[PDB]
Amino acid sequence: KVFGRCELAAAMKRHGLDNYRGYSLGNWVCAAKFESNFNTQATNRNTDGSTDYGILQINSRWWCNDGRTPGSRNLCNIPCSALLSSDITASVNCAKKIVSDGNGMNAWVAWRNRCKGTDVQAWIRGCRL
Amino acid sequence: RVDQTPQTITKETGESLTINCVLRDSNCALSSTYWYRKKSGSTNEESISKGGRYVETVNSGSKSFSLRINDLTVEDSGTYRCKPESRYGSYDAECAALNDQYGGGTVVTVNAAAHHHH
Repeated sequence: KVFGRCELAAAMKRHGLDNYRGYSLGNWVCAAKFESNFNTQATNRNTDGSTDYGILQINSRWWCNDGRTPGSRNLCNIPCSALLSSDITASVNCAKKIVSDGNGMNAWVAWRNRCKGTDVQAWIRGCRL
Repeated sequence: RVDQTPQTITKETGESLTINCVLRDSNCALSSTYWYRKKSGSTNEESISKGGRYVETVNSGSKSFSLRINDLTVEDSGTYRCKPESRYGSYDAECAALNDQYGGGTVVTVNAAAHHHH
């Protein structure tokens, strides 16, 4: 599924991401923008033989297992296939543990390159939330 | 790059020692830390158990950590290496690189000689 921007903004508000850990909603919508392009099906194979999965591109080395990543620690306790869903629940709840891992939203490099320090509110503007 | 000081340490029975690791300038998080050693009279490397005589301090602001071992005997002789671990939500090649790096190592010798103290 390719979310539209305000559609994703409304589902993330419902899943409790707004101000979760001090990070307002825009940060989250913006992250899925530059990680997935709002695509729940997005996957990318990385050169360590790990894979990044779903709307927030969660990495198979640390968070989910997929049977073909060496040393997968499966910290969210879920198969990676769960994160490729239309329903953003699995990814949201694994996002919540990730953001709580010590480094806040700095875990997501696309977030760090394109959203951090910018006016991230803009991404929920014109969404009538 | 992971900087481990010092390179060698020689101590008498009963002393203690500090190995230090420093994760030299980077954006990458110190998410956790492993200590390993190769016993004297062995070429196989095993992991250390934090607790008891093995005091670890981790300072992730400064991206540093250290292993203190109290009350040495000849059983603590060997080579000691730290390895850091840096976790990221989505893939960062820079931080993945870091999970393959060990400290330089510290060769540690404990003398048990007669009439020899601290």
